[PDB]
Amino acid sequence: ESQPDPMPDDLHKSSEFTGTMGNMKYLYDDHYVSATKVKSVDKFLAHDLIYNISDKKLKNYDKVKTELLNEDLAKKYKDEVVDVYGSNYYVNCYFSSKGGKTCMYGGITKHEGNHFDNGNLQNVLVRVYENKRNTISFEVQTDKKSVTAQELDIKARNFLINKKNLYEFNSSPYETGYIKFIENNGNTFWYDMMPAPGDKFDQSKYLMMYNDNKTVDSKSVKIEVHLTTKNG
Amino acid sequence: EEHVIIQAEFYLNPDQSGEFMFDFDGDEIFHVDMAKKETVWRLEEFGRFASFEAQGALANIAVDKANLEIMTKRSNYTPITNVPPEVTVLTNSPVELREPNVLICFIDKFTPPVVNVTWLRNGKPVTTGVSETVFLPREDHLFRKFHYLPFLPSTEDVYDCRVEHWGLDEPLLKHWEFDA
Amino acid sequence: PKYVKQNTLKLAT
Amino acid sequence: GDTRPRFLWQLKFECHFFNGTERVRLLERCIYNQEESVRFDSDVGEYRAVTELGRPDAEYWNSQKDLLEQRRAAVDTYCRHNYGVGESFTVQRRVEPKVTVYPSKTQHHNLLVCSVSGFYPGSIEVRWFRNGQEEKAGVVSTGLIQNGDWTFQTLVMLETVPRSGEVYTCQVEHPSVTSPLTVEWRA
Repeated sequence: ESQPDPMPDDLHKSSEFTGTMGNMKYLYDDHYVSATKVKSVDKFLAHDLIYNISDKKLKNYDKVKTELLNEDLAKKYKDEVVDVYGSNYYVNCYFSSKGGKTCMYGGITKHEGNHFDNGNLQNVLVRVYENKRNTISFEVQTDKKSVTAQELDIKARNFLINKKNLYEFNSSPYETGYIKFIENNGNTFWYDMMPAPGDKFDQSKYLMMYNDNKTVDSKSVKIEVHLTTKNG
Repeated sequence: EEHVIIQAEFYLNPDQSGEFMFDFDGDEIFHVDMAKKETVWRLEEFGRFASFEAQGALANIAVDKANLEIMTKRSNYTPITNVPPEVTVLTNSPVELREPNVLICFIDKFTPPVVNVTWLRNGKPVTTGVSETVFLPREDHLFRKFHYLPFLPSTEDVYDCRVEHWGLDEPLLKHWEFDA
Repeated sequence: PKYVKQNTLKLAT
Repeated sequence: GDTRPRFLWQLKFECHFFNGTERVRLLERCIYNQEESVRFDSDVGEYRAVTELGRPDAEYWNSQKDLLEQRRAAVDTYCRHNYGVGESFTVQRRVEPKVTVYPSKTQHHNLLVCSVSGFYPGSIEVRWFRNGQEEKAGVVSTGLIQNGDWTFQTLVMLETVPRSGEVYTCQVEHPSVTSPLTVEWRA
């Protein structure tokens, strides 16, 4: 069975978050680790993999550790050639290894025959709903047939940050929000797009949900982002 | 002396496993889930009186690994000598027919800290109600550990605590049955 | 009351 | 199977407390496989190598005063601090022992068994008496058993040549109780 859609009580309210919303925005605003054709070169704890990926951008790291839900999931990709995509963090990012080091979760996919012969990207529909009414719709692109939900999530949010100010320095226009994925097999699941209550935002804990390394079929998957303003 | 609070931690290759925990006079106050990154208290109550920034333990664990590589290297890659566990099986309280009790499997004096433990009821493994602790430090630097099995005392039943450890030539089975 | 840890020192390299 | 050699590294910070939080000693120790290589005894004031393997570190860290300063003050910032953090549920925790007396399923002579279980703290005292007077000889204990769940237990037997009317008392004294717990066995 698929995961049950949320009820208002099941969602985080940006109004109950006193910390800085910029610390959320930071993780999705033109922010991500990407690599093609690579293989883990080491591990820290049993459940993770370290890859040699450099920060072409600002040269902020050349070692990337990604944590997975368990050791088996790590054993699976430990020796495969893969592609990496995901949202990284530094605060509370630790590991020995054996340049800068950055951390992340999941974002791992086998590379072999999981691409399009022409530098061709796949389009995935993302429809936005503000207060239950579909306001705008668009598409994100992936170069993968089988892509991590995460990758598309990053892309969905990145866009909404620019076009709808999804997140701003302190607080957000919307009270609650969750991204829902609908697979071609009637299976669905969603992520709370809002930080948990309190005065601090734990980026490591938040991003940990990408633990399952959940993948979906890019040519058939459907994405729905459901937002709500505090009152209406 | 009167009391001792120990902050015992370790990293182990090639299992790539680690532990970080505090200890009061031989008893675990808490330990950090290396994966979930969160403090887990030996007793529920403790979590209601004190806290610990679990996230910070992993930093120590990174430094621990590095150091391990350094020591391993300068010792001319001298591996750990396995030391087999002394295994004992006791009840939480004096056993009495149908009077609920708990089986405690005391795995002690061993190393490295990697072990496979299994409970057996009349030749078959038991899962329901079982709980275990992490590795506990010892003055001799070997380890201790406890596994638990809640049960209803009978006369027919025969239990076993199956312990596997590199230092053992073969799985050790500790027999326990009602003899009162 | 918050428990405080001791920081691990790096070995001589 | 798995035969790869193992390489371990342990680190233990030991806060020892004498007379409450009065005098305090911090013992920092590094252990390679089953061997302590380096350490810092607050009573000594600096790192000392326990084996040649640890010589490099003792010399290296001792060259860093900031570090040494932090360590020396750990008896306060670390040890005392943590002691007080959980003094209520650790130092002060108390659980009364469950005491019961019965003849063993062994043994002429009759082997009495005094079972004291589920008590905390671990410090405890159990002595046998015969008609109001201690039983130095004959006693045999199982020793203090640390159940691992912040609970202890112990068996303390007494060998006797029972005579009608004799009263063999098992006395237990423990922090959880002001006056001793007693359990008689009428012969």
